Amino acid sequence: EIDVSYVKIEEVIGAGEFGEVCRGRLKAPGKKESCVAIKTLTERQRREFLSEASIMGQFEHPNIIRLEGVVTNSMPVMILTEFMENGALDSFLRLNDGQFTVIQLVGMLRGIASGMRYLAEMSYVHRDLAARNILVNSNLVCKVSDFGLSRFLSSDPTYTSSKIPIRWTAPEAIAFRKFTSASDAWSYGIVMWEVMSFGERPYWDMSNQDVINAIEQDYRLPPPPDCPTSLHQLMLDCWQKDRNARPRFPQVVSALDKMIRNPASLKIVA
Repeated sequence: EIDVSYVKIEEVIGAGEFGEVCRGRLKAPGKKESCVAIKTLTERQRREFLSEASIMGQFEHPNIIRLEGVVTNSMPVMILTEFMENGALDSFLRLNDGQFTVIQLVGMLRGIASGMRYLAEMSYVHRDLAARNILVNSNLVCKVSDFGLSRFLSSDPTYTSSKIPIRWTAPEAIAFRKFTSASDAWSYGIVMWEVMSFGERPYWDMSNQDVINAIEQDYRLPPPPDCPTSLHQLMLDCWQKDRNARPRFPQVVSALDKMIRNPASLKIVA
């Protein structure tokens, strides 16, 4: 797809599954030089690495990381995507602790929910939705990234797994490997708490076993400081023990839109 002569690699920005993640340049003829993220690279791992580019290529949405192309016929094999100037959402919010308003954070979560509404519509289950896997650009637009664990799902559509993020995963997905859009809805609830608390670790320093024990006790994360009750209530809906009681991603987008429509409901805090 992309010839190496147009690619230039810069500093390492992250550590992927199959290798490094770098910042860089893409100067294709007939277009200006653009900022890109370069993902670099077992024979089965080559199929799994290129499968992520195969998935990304099928997507077209403002809240899903855009693929620029791939370096196929050359070495090293590289996947090129749009560059996200501010990187991971959790680390960005920890660094800018208390530097954004409620409506800005709601815009971020509304973006994530639209991207996730798109993924469910395309019959895909993410299974790795966390703030660290959400990327931020210069204009503060949030996009779903890392489709490595993403799987293609009539009746009750479930993906049953054989590397599970415990504190971001629904009970029935940990306990019975049952992955559905409802288990992604649970993950989104956690992302909402991570966003409203400016990158606080879900369940603090609690070990993974303490987290599994807390969820069985019916304990749910409290509203982060200055978090509107309506946003915490929406988190509690995502965290319903019964996967079927959780809201669907179009219902999540509409609940957030109602809060944007009436900014006085966000002023209500506990």
